Amino acid sequence: DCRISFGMNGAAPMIRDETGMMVPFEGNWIFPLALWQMNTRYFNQQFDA
Amino acid sequence: SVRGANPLMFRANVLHMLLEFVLDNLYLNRHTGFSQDHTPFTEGANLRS
Amino acid sequence: LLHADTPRLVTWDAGLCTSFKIVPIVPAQVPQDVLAYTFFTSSYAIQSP
Amino acid sequence: VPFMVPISSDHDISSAPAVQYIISTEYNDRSLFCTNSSSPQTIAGPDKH
Amino acid sequence: TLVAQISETQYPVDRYLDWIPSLRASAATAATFAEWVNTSMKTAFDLSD
Repeated sequence: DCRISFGMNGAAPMIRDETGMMVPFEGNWIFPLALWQMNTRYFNQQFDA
Repeated sequence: SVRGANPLMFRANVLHMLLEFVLDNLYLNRHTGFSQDHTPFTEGANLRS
Repeated sequence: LLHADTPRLVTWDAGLCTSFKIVPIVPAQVPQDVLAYTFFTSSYAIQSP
Repeated sequence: VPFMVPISSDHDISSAPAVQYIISTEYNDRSLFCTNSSSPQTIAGPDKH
Repeated sequence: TLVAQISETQYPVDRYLDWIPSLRASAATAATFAEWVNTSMKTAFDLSD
């Protein structure tokens, strides 16, 4: 459950923690391969940049 | 009228309707076959085909 | 008396055991002026339940 | 000197990354007269009445 | 000895490659695996039956 929410009006987009916290696209994350596999297209689009 | 219906006949109709709702569902659920999930979306479950 | 039509008792169904279906009434608001299309799953050809 | 500046909007709009390289040392946007002059208010981006 | 290392069997064996990811083989999956473990042995010993 790593649902992502788009940033509105300038705010940064955010993904959901494992704890249930929405954090922004920066810092150090830990992804089990599976996650990417399940969302290859979406993640590639949202994160790459 | 073609767009109209007589209300005093409602119950009669509805009743018969339910009767067919049953008749049309009188089947035995047949078992087909499965295949293990080759992706990580599910923990290697057996998906029916 | 000598030979009455015999009812068809055993019948099989290999499909889904449901009689209700969810249908779309009014199409989604996509694309729109606020949420960028790159947000919606439908934009990535993801098949939804 | 080239500057890349955002288009002010008058309604909630999604958000997306932007990589910049040049900014000034002091205010220089005095040339700006008004944003969304025909709308009731500028919600995202530089607002100037 | 092998198959027991990709499925859940109660056969006592030292597992040295548990760090290499693997699903929990279903009968169907295990089977195809076996077929290779099978043919490989045959072609190695020049067996044709």
